[PDB]
Order: sequence, then C-alpha cells, then structure tokens
Amino acid sequence: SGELWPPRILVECLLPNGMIVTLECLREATLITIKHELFKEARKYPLHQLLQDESSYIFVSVTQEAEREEFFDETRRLCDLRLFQPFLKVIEPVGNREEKILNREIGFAIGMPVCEFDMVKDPEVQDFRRNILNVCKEAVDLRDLNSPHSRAMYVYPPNVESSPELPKHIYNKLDKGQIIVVIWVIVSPNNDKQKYTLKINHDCVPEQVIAEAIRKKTQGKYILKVCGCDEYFLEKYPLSQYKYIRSCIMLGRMPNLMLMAKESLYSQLPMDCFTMPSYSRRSTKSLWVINSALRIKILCATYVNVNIRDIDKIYVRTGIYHGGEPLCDNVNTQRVPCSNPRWNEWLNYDIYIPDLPRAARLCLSICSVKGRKGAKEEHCPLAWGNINLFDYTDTLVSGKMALNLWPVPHGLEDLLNPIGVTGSNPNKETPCLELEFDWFSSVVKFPDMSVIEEHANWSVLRENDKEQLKAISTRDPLSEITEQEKDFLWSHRHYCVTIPEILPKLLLSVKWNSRDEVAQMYCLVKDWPPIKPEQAMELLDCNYPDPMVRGFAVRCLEKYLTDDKLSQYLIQLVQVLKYEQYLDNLLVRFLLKKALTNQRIGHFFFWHLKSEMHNKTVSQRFGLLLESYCRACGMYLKHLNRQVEAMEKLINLTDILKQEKKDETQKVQMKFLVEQMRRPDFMDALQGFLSPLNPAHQLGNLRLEECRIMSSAKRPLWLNWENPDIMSELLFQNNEIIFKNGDDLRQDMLTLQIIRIMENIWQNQGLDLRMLPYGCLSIGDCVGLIEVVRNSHTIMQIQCKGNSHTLHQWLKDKNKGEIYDAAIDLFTRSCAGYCVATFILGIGDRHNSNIMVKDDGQLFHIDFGHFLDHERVPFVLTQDFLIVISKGAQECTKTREFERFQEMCYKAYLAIRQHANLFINLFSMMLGSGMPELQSFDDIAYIRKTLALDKTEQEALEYFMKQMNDAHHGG
Amino acid sequence: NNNMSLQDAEWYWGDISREEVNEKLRDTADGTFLVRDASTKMHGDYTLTLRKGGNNKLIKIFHRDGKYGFSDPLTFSSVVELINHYRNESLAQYNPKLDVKLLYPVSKYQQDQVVKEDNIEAVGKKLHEYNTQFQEKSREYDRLYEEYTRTSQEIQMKRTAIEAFNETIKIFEEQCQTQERYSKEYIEKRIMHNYDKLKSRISEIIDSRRRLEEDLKKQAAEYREIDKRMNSIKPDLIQLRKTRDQYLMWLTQKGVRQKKLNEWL
Ligand SMILES: CCNC(=O)[C@@H](Cc1cccc(C#Cc2ccc3nccnc3c2)c1)NC(=O)c1ccc2nc(C)c(C)nc2c1
Repeated sequence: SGELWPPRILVECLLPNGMIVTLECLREATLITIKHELFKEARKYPLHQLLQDESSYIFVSVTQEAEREEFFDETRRLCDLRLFQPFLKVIEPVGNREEKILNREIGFAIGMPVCEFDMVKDPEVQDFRRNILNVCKEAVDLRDLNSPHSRAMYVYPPNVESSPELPKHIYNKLDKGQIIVVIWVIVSPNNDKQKYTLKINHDCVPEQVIAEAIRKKTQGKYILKVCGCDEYFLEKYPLSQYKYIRSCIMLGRMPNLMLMAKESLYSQLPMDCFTMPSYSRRSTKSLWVINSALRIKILCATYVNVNIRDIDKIYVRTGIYHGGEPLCDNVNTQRVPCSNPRWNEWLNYDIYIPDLPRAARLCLSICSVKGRKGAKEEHCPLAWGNINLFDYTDTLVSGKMALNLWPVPHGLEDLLNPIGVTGSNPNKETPCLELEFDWFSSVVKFPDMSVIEEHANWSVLRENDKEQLKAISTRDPLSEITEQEKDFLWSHRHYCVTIPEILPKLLLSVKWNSRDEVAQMYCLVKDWPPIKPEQAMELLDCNYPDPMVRGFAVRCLEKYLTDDKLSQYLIQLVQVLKYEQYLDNLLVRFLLKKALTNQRIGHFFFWHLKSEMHNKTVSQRFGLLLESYCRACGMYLKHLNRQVEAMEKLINLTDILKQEKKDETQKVQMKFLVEQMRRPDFMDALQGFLSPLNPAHQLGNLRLEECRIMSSAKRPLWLNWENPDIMSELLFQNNEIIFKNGDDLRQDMLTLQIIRIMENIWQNQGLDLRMLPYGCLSIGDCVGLIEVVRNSHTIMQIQCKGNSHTLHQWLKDKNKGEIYDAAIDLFTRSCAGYCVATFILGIGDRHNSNIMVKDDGQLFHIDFGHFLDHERVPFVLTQDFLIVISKGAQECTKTREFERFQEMCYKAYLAIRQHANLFINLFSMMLGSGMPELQSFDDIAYIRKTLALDKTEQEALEYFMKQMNDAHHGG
Repeated sequence: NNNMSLQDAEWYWGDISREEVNEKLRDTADGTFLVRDASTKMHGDYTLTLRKGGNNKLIKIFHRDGKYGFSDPLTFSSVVELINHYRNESLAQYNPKLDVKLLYPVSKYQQDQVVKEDNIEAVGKKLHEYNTQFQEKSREYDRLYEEYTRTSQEIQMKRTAIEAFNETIKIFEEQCQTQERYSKEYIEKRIMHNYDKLKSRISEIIDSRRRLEEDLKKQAAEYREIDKRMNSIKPDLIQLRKTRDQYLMWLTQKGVRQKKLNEWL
C-alpha cells in the first residue's frame, strides 16, 4: 500500500489547460524531476501558450486512504506518494506551505490522515481539539523557558530511581561507601581511546565525578554518557541513583562512562516549531427542581442480525449504571417477533430525576430469547450500547437520539456491557436503536458547586471502633464488604479522614441513588488528606466513575507520581484512559504534560496509543490524542516516522511470507527473504533508526550475514543490527530483535511488567531473587517486537549440545574455577524467583523449550501469553533442576542446599502477599483492554486464591507448602 | 421442629466462592437469596447473600455462645430459626433502607433433580459425550469468529477504496468542467482527440467504481449472513457449557484431584 494501490509506470498528468498527457516516468524520479520534464513535454501541445510560471504550480492527487492530499513536499519520491490511481493533477498552490507538510508527517505517524478529523462536526470532538492546545502550549513553553539545558532534558531525560537510599543488601556489595568506575575520555579527532580508573562514592553527583576525572587526567564543559548507548548523566542526582549504575553494581560488572563536550551535544539538538493550527483560530433550570421520574422511550430498531427461525422473540434490556453498579432494576421491553422490531414503549425507572449522579450512563442491549427448550430461557445478546445521561457541558440529554449498537465482544456472557465505552458505532452496517427522552420545557443542567454545597449542611474521639476501621482499610479492594460494614463506615465517615487509605472503601459505602448522601460526601472528598500514588491509582479504576473522585485521584498523581514510576505504570494509565466518559478529562491534561516533557515517556506514550487504534472503539479518542501530541512533540516526528516506516516494510515482508508461502518449506523461504530484503527499498528503511523497544539504542547497518527466519512457531523474524556508536564493544555488538507477526504480545507485555514489579519488591525488601524481564512491545494488531537476551540456550537444546546430569555437567563445564560455586547459587536464586512468580500468576505449561538458561547459570522463561489459566502449578523443579540446586548430590531432597531453596521460596511468597494490593490494582485496570483471560472481576479472583488472601498469614503458607508438595512430592 | 438442620435446608449451599454465587443470583428476581459458609472459613458465620435492587447484597450472621442474628441482639437461637423469621417478616425492622424480604430462596435440590442418572455408571460416560459435543461446538464457533473478523477487514478495506474512487471521479469531473469553459474559444472558430481520451478514461473509471460497488454489496451480504450463524450458534454453546460443568461439578466430589482435570483439559 506504501508504493501503489511496475517496470514501467505511466502517469496521466492533467495540466490546468486540460491537456490529458500520458507519459512514462521512472519510479526513482522525484516529484521535482517529473515536474520539470512534464512542462517541457506539455509545450508541444497546441494549448501551451496558456501555461503560467512553473513555480506557481503544484501536484494534487488521491492517497490510498482516499485523502485528497496536496503535494507541497517536492522531496518525496514517486514510491512515497502512496498514490491510489496513476494520475496527477496540476493546480496553483493554496493555503500554507508549512502547515500541510506537518499535516503529512502527523498523518503518516498516526496511520490515518489528519484531514479526517476535521470532517466530524460533533461539539465533543471539536471543542476538544481547540481546547487541548492550552496544555500543548504550556508544555512547549516550559521546556523552552530555561537555557539550552532545558531543551536537552526533554531529549535525553535521566533514567533514575525513586529512592536515593540504597538497599542494605546492595550497599554491602561496595566497600566503605566507594565504587570504582572507568572513564573513556576521547581527546583527539583520531580515535584514541584511553580509560581512567577512579574511586567514587555512592553519593557523588556527576559534577563531582567530572571534577575527579579531570584531576585524574593530569566551569566544566563535559557531561557523562553511557558507553554503547544514548544515555546521559546531566542531572544533579547522586550517581548511585541512576538505573544503569544500579544495574551495573547489582549484576556485579564494570560501569563504563565516556566524556562528551556540552557543545557537541547542544549542536545535535535542533530547534522547535509549534505552529498554531488552523482550527485554533475558530432558558435553563437546575436538575434538582425537576420532580418527575426517569422515562425513556425505545422507538424501534432499524436492523437486527439474527436468524428468524432459530430466534423466536427479541427484547431490549436497559439499566442505569453508575460505573458498574446498577442504580435501579433493569427494565425489559415486551418481547416482539424478530421480523418486526418495534416497541414504542415508555420505559419507567425507579430513579428520581434529581437523584441522578453525574455519571448516570444508561446502558442498553438487545437480547434474544427462544424459550422452546429448558426451564431457564437462554438470553443471547445481539448488541450493546451506552449513553451518557449528561453531556460534557453538564446538560441532561433531551429529545430524540439515534444510537448505533456494537456487536457483543467475544467471550462475554452478560446481557449488558457496563464496561464498554460510551458512544456509537461509526460503521453503517450495525443495529440502530431509536430513543426518546423526556423534555422539561427547558434545558436541564446538573447543579453547580453552590447548589450541591447548599444541599449539604442543610439536613442537619472513640473507644474501640478505631481497630475495626484500621482492619477495614487493610483488606483487599475485592474483599468481602458486608452491609454491616457499609453502615458502619458511613456512620463513622467523619473519623475516616484520620485514615486516608480508607477512601476507596468508603466510596463503596456511599449510595448514589440519593442526592442527600452524595452531597454530603462531596464535602469530605473536597478536603481529604492526600494518599499514596499507588493507592490513588485505585480511584482511577472502572468502579469509581465520578468526576470528583477521578479528579481527586489525578490531583494526587500530579504531586506524587514520579517519572520512573510513571514509566512502569504507563500501560495501565493508558488503559484507564477509556474508562473516562468525556474527552476533556483531567487525566489527558495530566498524561500529555508528561508526554510533552519526557521523550522517554513520549516514546512509549506514542506506541501505547498507536497500538490501540486497530480497535474501532477507541480509534477516534486516541486519534485526537496522538494528533495533538505529534503536532507538539517537536523534532521527534522525524524519528518516529523512521520507525513506523521501518516497521511497515517488515509487516509486508512477513505478511506475504505467512499467507502466500505457508505451503513453502523453510529452505525456499530462506532464499525468498534474501531477495526481498536485498532490494534498496528495504535497505534504506531498515537502517539507522532508533529501536522501538528502547529509545537509547541505535540500530546500525542491518547485518545480513545472520538474519534468518526463526524455525519456530509462527515463522518469526530474527534480525541483526550493528551498533553505530563509537564505543560499542563495551555494551552491544549487535542488537538482536525478534519480530513476532501474528501473535498477541499484550498478555506477554503485562506479564513482564508484573515480573518487573515483583523483582523490585523482593530486592527492596532484602531478598536477592534475580530474574530476566526482557523487552516486549506490541505495535499494532497481533504484531510485536521481542528483545533477544544475548547468550542463552533452551534446556531442551542443552541436553543435545552436552540423562539428568547433563544440565549440571554443562554448567560445571563452562564454569571452571572458583566461580563455579557462584554459578549454582545464581541458578538457585533465579529458580526460586520463577517458581513463586509462575505459581501466583498461573502462567501456562513450562516445557524444556520455554526454559532458557544463560552461560552464567541464570534461568528465565519465555513467558506465555496465557496467564491465570493452565489451583495449578506450572513450574515444578524437575529431576534436571534438582541436581544443579543440590550441587549434584544424589540425596536431592534432604540436603542443606535444597532446604535453603525452600526457605528462599517461603520468604518470597510471603513478601508478595504483603504487597498483594498493588498486583490487584494493576490487574483491575486491563478489564477493557480486551485480553480474553482478563475481562471481568471474576478473573482477578484467581489471584486472590493463589495468594490465599482470605486466610491468615500462617494459614497461607500451609496453602503454599501443600500446593508445591502436590508435584514436588516432598519438602 | 422450628429449628432444622442446615444440611438438609434448600437455601443453604455450604461452601461456595463469591464468583460461584454471583452466577446463581445473576439476572434474578429481586428478593432471592441463599446462605453460604463465609469466605474467611471459620465455623458458624454463614454469610447471607441477597439480591435486592439489581445488585447482590451480603449480610453476615453473627454468632456468640450458641446464638445467631444480624445485629448485636442475638435473640434467635439457630440459623434456620433466624431465616424462617425473616421470610414471613420484612427486613425493614433491621434496617429501614432494606425493604424486600427473603421471597424466593435459591434451592440446590431442584438443581439435583435437573441432573439425570445419579448412578455412577452413566455419569462418567455422559460427561465424555457432553464434553465432546462442547469441544466440537467451541471449535466451530472459534472458526466462525475468525472468519467473521476476516470479512470485517475486507469490507472495511473495500469501503475505503470506494471513497477513493468517488473522489477521483470528482477530480476528473472538475477537470472536465474546466475544459467546457476553455473549449469555448475554439468551438466559436488535437482538442477533439484530447477530449475523447478524457471521456474514455472517465467512463472506464465509472465502470471500475461500479464494479467495486457491486463487489462490496456481495461481500456485505456474506458478512451479515455469517453474523447470523454466529449469533445462532452462541445460545447452543451456552446450554452445553452449563450441563458439561454440571456433570464435572457432580463428578469432582468422588475423590478425584484437580491435577487430573488439568491434564485432561
Ligand atoms: C526452536 C528450537 N530449535 C532450534 O533450532 C533453535 C535452537 C537455538 C539455537 C540458538 C539460539 C536459540 C535461541 C533463542 C532465543 C533467545 C532469546 C529470546 N528472547 C525471547 C524470546 N525467545 C528467545 C529465543 C535457539 N533455533 C532457533 O530458534 C533459531 C532460529 C534462527 C536463528 N537465527 C540466528 C541468526 C541466530 C543467531 N539464532 C537463531 C536461532
């Protein structure tokens, strides 16, 4: 689709005078080259006297996606034109030259044309595009306010920790508060690499590090840099705080730093141009005065897509849902024959009109009931929808409304879908429902602060209940809440402020069906003490839809959530960007401020949003989000257009390799990819671009000597890219990456995020369970990038390259020396980590081919994309692993080394169970993501079972001991 | 007499998880209820779950020195005595906001009558037959869903190409209108060959768009028709899943372990 919708290409140019000329032009010819020759050729026609000046002419044609784009960018070749039909119209240029060039970079980076966003006339989208430029301007001003240094902070942000304080176990690995490091100063234009060795403390800042280095060479214009990648140390932080240095000490290796002059870095950074776009220039009474009852009329359904013979009667099932909880009983319209869907019935609800909360959010459905067989009639949903009862401008909906109904998602059994996004199906081949709302002779507006505040305070220091209040706040969010606790919490709500962590539990105790208690709760939430960022993320879930609760949660995030924590929780924070109901929320104005301040966050903000545009439910919401980000991202639009183009030639390469060559064997496929990747079109695209998995790594000349189709499951691609950095021999010699096409990487990406979180919990607490969470990234629909972990072998393969003693003897083979006793240790502290983690998350079966071992004895899994499914213990220490752990002793179960392996697993399981609230919050935000094994709150109930959260601390361990003993057959 | 054994009562379901009881009270009449052992797994709790107002409530039954009740006055002696008192008297005395009493108890004896062939000889064989039917139907539905997704991508792709052909016609028609204005200077007194080619190209493009319009119409019908088959298969998959799990739930209490089910599934 990139080139055309041929050995000889003929374009039928259309001159303004109307000379339809058909001429042949080369594909490599640019737009300017064909423009110059066409005018010379057009002069032979009898109507050549009417031609005007050449410079006042431009090309206009049709793109693949039907966008009539204008070709101001004469630099682009014919292949890059993305023409639909071979033809070319010449008209005088109109509009602004710079604005349309930017509109083409944004259109290509997003994947859809930007001109499509200006067709929609909905007030919700239009006033979002115009009013989202306050944050975009504010962010751009902030990063340009200070010296050129502030420009560098955006481009090369620090990769730092959340805590300067080193853990006790880590701090003992460096002696007397001092660590050694090597500096690789380059002093001459000719490559003269010299290394200086110096002793630095764990508290010194890079300014002090620079001062010591200059002394060792025998005001500063020099800044540090990680050798082998584009990471810089230009922030006034302790040197031990940086993530690279922490990794170097904890893996026990040599940190290598290089010296770069500041002026060399600043000249690399270009200027920024935020041109203000074109669209930037361009009787009511309160709701509480109404005393009627909510009545809604379902006129008819235009189309329904179920069989007449199989399905007898259909009906419409509705309900008013305040973010998951029903505000009243669901109402059924009377059943009608499938041939003629037509109800015209005034549905009546129990909700008093002033009782309505802000996020009323009526939910619809169209079920089908047969009743021929079975006592319980089988209601099978046919469609679903959602309608906000209050517009974005605090106005109750009125008058007839037409809604388009989505199809029911796969693997969903509920008649309604309260989790679905409020809106209408853009497609015009879906069931359409006609609604009518009551009209109160005026526009109904939700009350302001004054009306709500005056409702409160108008209607109208303990002994032992503090213990119960503390006990309530320490339970799981999904724990058993009883009607006696909810009564107890609400009666003692004024003493709940002294325990700020109890807010998520107290909001569950409020009844939104009444405006008396809702008004009284708004007073408390107004002056609630701030809570921890890991607990304020709980309020951003689906269960809390109120604007004040979600507004309060962001207010805590803006002050508490840091840059490194934000990067960890970026997948979830994007996922709670669909549970919001209005486009002009507070989360977007908070997420975009960070994405326009950190290029490291901005790199993943783009890719996380870009991957979810395949779904049509959030294609428009995220399209407007990326268009505003891409416009104000800066000069990163040129880098983000290199990766999108590079990752599109790969998709086309794999797609024709999957379908057209499925019958072909690997031998022909190997020679087929050799020819296809040989073409200069792929050579230019797949070279010299930043890696999507890490903005710091650069992918040099794609090395073709070892770049072959992996002979594995879904024919992946194993691609080698050299390291173009000057000092590359210290970090990476070739950045290997596996391009998985046709496999869902969203489940794997979430699994590795939990594994990253778990390892932080163990290391911080005091354990030293070392595991390998590698890099994963989903880019589009069923397409992902997987980072290769360098030297490694599957244990299935390791038994042929070297009987149960094969794994131990192989480890003892390439570990000769004193280091052998440390290779088994690392094989133990990594075995224990992946046994607790797999058991808790319930990852799928673990063969001897999903298990990877490094030359140093480290162990890690190729995490399957099927978690919480296989109660079940996936990883059991086989007879191969038990020999290595017990130092080769035949009495594996009773040795001291295996005893220390059990007490290592027990301390790990107890540590995670103490931080079980964090893992429950993370799993509860990906409900609307669409993973088949995580779509409802009953799926997270598996986590609460394997962690034994219901039982006590001592009852939980005997649940773990028995569960492992069912396969290990011995303690 | 007024206090029977909880074991023989129909509403008391024993020990079931919260997720296993939400399905029982799913889309049910308001006022239905059942009593289950508390999730915390002590002795004598017997939390009561009730469906009122469209959502599932929970009520804990306190127990101290051999009595039972909701609040601290533990007047009622046994659990069966307490429930039978609130079936004939609304819960409004306990709480003004709780109105509907325990109208329709969820019973396990009726579900026992639902199961055929209590003898073990037929339970084992019938489970295999139902699982084979369920697995075959599930494979059929997964094939239809994959096909239905594929046709969704084709009509979306074909629809966009229709939009492009509409715009190309507009550009060519707009270019033709310029010729009508520009040909006035010549007709009042080559051009004829040029005009014929432009008319020929537009006519062919009109046919090309029309063929695309017809092809989309045929593809749209297949997209709709298969969506009818997919919607009809699902209810049958629903009924088979209930009965297959019912036999497995009845068979799993004969002394087998979960590891057998994991390997079998
Ligand atoms: C499936 C079993 N059977 C095989 O034959 C295996 C055996 C074999 C040999 C050497 C390395 C490996 C590996 C690996 C690997 C490394 C890191 C990974 N992180 C994440 C996910 N998964 C990973 C997989 C496997 N071989 C391959 O899968 C294979 C295919 C193409 C290759 N092409 C090149 C250029 C190289 C260097 N190695 C390749 C390895």
